Amino acid sequence: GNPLVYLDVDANGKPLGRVVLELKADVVPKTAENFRALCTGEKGFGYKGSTFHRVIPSFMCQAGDFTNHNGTGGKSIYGSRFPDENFTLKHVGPGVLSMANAGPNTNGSQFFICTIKTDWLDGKHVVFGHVIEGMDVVKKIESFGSKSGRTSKKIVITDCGQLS
Ligand SMILES: COc1ccccc1[C@H]1CCCN1C(=O)CNC(=O)NCc1ccc(N)cc1
Repeated sequence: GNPLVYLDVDANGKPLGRVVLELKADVVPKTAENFRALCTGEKGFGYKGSTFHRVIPSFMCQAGDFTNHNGTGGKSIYGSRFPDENFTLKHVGPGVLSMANAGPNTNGSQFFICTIKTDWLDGKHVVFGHVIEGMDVVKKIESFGSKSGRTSKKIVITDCGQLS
Protein backbone atom coordinates (compact mmCIF):
# COMPACT_ATOMS: atom_id res chain seq x y z
CA GLY A 1 0.00 0.00 0.00
CA ASN A 2 0.90 3.66 0.34
CA PRO A 3 3.97 4.55 2.38
CA LEU A 4 3.67 5.52 6.02
CA VAL A 5 6.47 7.77 7.19
CA TYR A 6 7.28 9.59 10.41
CA LEU A 7 8.78 12.81 11.70
CA ASP A 8 9.98 13.05 15.30
CA VAL A 9 9.98 16.73 16.23
CA ASP A 10 11.68 18.69 19.04
CA ALA A 11 10.99 22.24 20.22
CA ASN A 12 14.00 23.83 21.91
CA GLY A 13 15.50 20.36 22.26
CA LYS A 14 12.47 18.84 23.98
CA PRO A 15 10.63 16.07 22.14
CA LEU A 16 7.07 16.89 21.13
CA GLY A 17 6.34 13.44 19.75
CA ARG A 18 5.79 11.86 16.37
CA VAL A 19 3.88 12.89 13.28
CA VAL A 20 2.92 9.95 11.07
CA LEU A 21 2.07 10.71 7.45
CA GLU A 22 0.41 8.66 4.72
CA LEU A 23 1.91 9.42 1.33
CA LYS A 24 -0.63 9.06 -1.47
CA ALA A 25 1.61 7.24 -3.94
CA ASP A 26 -1.50 5.87 -5.63
CA VAL A 27 -2.30 9.44 -6.85
CA VAL A 28 1.08 11.21 -6.86
CA PRO A 29 3.74 8.49 -7.00
CA LYS A 30 6.64 10.77 -7.96
CA THR A 31 5.90 13.29 -5.23
CA ALA A 32 5.29 10.56 -2.64
CA GLU A 33 8.55 8.79 -3.55
CA ASN A 34 10.56 11.98 -3.15
CA PHE A 35 9.19 12.60 0.33
CA ARG A 36 9.57 8.94 1.33
CA ALA A 37 13.24 8.83 0.36
CA LEU A 38 13.96 12.19 2.02
CA CYS A 39 12.50 10.72 5.24
CA THR A 40 14.67 7.58 5.11
CA GLY A 41 17.74 9.54 4.03
CA GLU A 42 18.63 6.66 1.72
CA LYS A 43 20.05 8.92 -1.03
CA GLY A 44 22.52 10.45 1.45
CA PHE A 45 20.49 13.56 2.31
CA GLY A 46 17.04 14.37 3.63
CA TYR A 47 14.94 15.85 6.37
CA LYS A 48 16.83 14.57 9.42
CA GLY A 49 18.10 17.57 11.38
CA SER A 50 16.16 20.18 9.42
CA THR A 51 13.70 22.73 10.77
CA PHE A 52 10.17 24.07 10.57
CA HIS A 53 11.16 27.58 9.46
CA ARG A 54 7.73 29.13 8.84
CA VAL A 55 4.80 28.41 11.13
CA ILE A 56 1.60 30.46 10.97
CA PRO A 57 -1.19 29.78 13.47
CA SER A 58 -4.53 28.94 11.83
CA PHE A 59 -2.74 28.24 8.55
CA MET A 60 0.12 25.73 8.34
CA CYS A 61 3.54 24.53 9.49
CA GLN A 62 6.29 24.61 6.83
CA ALA A 63 9.59 22.72 6.84
CA GLY A 64 12.11 20.90 4.74
CA ASP A 65 14.88 23.27 3.68
CA PHE A 66 17.70 20.95 4.69
CA THR A 67 20.25 22.73 2.49
CA ASN A 68 20.05 26.38 3.57
CA HIS A 69 17.95 25.96 6.70
CA ASN A 70 16.29 29.28 5.93
CA GLY A 71 13.36 28.67 3.56
CA THR A 72 15.08 29.42 0.26
CA GLY A 73 16.54 25.92 -0.20
CA GLY A 74 15.99 22.18 -0.30
CA LYS A 75 16.39 19.67 -3.18
CA SER A 76 14.55 16.62 -4.43
CA ILE A 77 15.86 13.14 -5.03
CA TYR A 78 15.54 13.82 -8.77
CA GLY A 79 17.48 17.07 -8.94
CA SER A 80 17.01 20.55 -7.58
CA ARG A 81 13.35 20.90 -8.62
CA PHE A 82 10.65 18.73 -10.17
CA PRO A 83 7.28 19.32 -11.86
CA ASP A 84 3.85 19.65 -10.35
CA GLU A 85 2.64 16.07 -10.68
CA ASN A 86 -1.10 16.88 -10.57
CA PHE A 87 -3.62 18.82 -8.50
CA THR A 88 -5.97 15.89 -8.01
CA LEU A 89 -5.90 15.96 -4.19
CA LYS A 90 -7.25 19.09 -2.51
CA HIS A 91 -6.38 21.08 0.60
CA VAL A 92 -9.45 19.79 2.38
CA GLY A 93 -8.70 20.54 6.04
CA PRO A 94 -6.26 20.22 8.91
CA GLY A 95 -3.63 17.51 8.50
CA VAL A 96 -3.15 17.87 4.74
CA LEU A 97 0.45 17.40 3.57
CA SER A 98 1.43 19.49 0.56
CA MET A 99 4.51 20.72 -1.32
CA ALA A 100 5.81 24.24 -0.80
CA ASN A 101 6.93 26.00 -3.97
CA ALA A 102 8.22 29.14 -5.63
CA GLY A 103 5.69 29.04 -8.49
CA PRO A 104 4.73 26.36 -11.00
CA ASN A 105 6.98 23.32 -11.22
CA THR A 106 9.37 24.23 -8.41
CA ASN A 107 8.88 21.35 -5.97
CA GLY A 108 12.07 20.46 -4.11
CA SER A 109 11.95 19.27 -0.53
CA GLN A 110 10.03 21.99 1.31
CA PHE A 111 6.59 20.93 2.46
CA PHE A 112 3.81 22.00 4.79
CA ILE A 113 1.19 20.48 7.05
CA CYS A 114 -2.07 22.40 7.13
CA THR A 115 -3.88 23.28 10.34
CA ILE A 116 -7.01 24.48 8.51
CA LYS A 117 -8.63 24.00 5.09
CA THR A 118 -6.47 26.02 2.70
CA ASP A 119 -8.62 25.96 -0.43
CA TRP A 120 -6.88 28.94 -2.02
CA LEU A 121 -3.83 26.72 -2.51
CA ASP A 122 -5.76 24.19 -4.62
CA GLY A 123 -4.30 24.09 -8.10
CA LYS A 124 -1.13 25.82 -6.90
CA HIS A 125 0.44 23.36 -4.43
CA VAL A 126 0.63 19.60 -4.92
CA VAL A 127 -1.12 17.76 -2.11
CA PHE A 128 0.42 14.36 -1.51
CA GLY A 129 -0.66 12.98 1.86
CA HIS A 130 -2.09 13.58 5.30
CA VAL A 131 -1.51 13.13 9.02
CA ILE A 132 -2.40 9.63 10.25
CA GLU A 133 -1.26 10.20 13.83
CA GLY A 134 0.15 13.13 15.75
CA MET A 135 -2.09 16.10 15.09
CA ASP A 136 -1.43 16.96 18.76
CA VAL A 137 2.22 17.38 17.80
CA VAL A 138 1.24 19.53 14.82
CA LYS A 139 -0.90 21.73 17.11
CA LYS A 140 2.10 22.15 19.43
CA ILE A 141 4.30 23.17 16.48
CA GLU A 142 1.58 25.57 15.31
CA SER A 143 1.44 27.19 18.75
CA PHE A 144 5.14 28.14 18.40
CA GLY A 145 4.50 30.14 15.24
CA SER A 146 3.40 33.72 14.66
CA LYS A 147 1.52 35.85 12.13
CA SER A 148 4.77 36.58 10.25
CA GLY A 149 5.73 32.90 10.29
CA ARG A 150 8.72 33.44 12.58
CA THR A 151 8.97 30.62 15.13
CA SER A 152 9.37 31.37 18.84
CA LYS A 153 11.07 28.03 19.53
CA LYS A 154 13.56 26.12 17.39
CA ILE A 155 11.52 23.35 15.82
CA VAL A 156 13.64 20.47 14.55
CA ILE A 157 12.92 17.17 12.82
CA THR A 158 15.32 15.13 14.93
CA ASP A 159 14.52 11.79 13.32
CA CYS A 160 12.45 10.57 10.40
CA GLY A 161 11.93 7.43 8.39
CA GLN A 162 9.56 4.91 6.87
CA LEU A 163 7.18 2.73 8.89
CA SER A 164 5.71 0.74 5.97
C1 LIG B 1 3.05 32.94 3.83
O1 LIG B 1 3.11 31.62 3.20
C2 LIG B 1 2.35 31.38 2.07
C3 LIG B 1 1.44 32.32 1.60
C4 LIG B 1 0.73 32.02 0.44
C5 LIG B 1 0.90 30.82 -0.25
C6 LIG B 1 1.83 29.91 0.26
C7 LIG B 1 2.56 30.17 1.44
C8 LIG B 1 3.51 29.26 2.06
C9 LIG B 1 2.88 28.34 3.19
C10 LIG B 1 2.28 27.23 2.37
C11 LIG B 1 3.39 26.87 1.39
N1 LIG B 1 3.96 28.18 1.07
C12 LIG B 1 4.90 28.35 0.12
O2 LIG B 1 5.31 27.37 -0.55
C13 LIG B 1 5.48 29.75 -0.03
N2 LIG B 1 6.65 29.75 -0.89
C14 LIG B 1 7.84 29.49 -0.34
O3 LIG B 1 8.03 29.39 0.87
N3 LIG B 1 8.87 29.42 -1.22
C15 LIG B 1 10.22 29.07 -0.94
C16 LIG B 1 10.61 27.89 -1.71
C17 LIG B 1 11.84 27.80 -2.31
C18 LIG B 1 12.20 26.67 -3.05
C19 LIG B 1 11.36 25.53 -3.13
N4 LIG B 1 11.77 24.40 -3.77
C20 LIG B 1 10.14 25.56 -2.44
C21 LIG B 1 9.79 26.73 -1.76
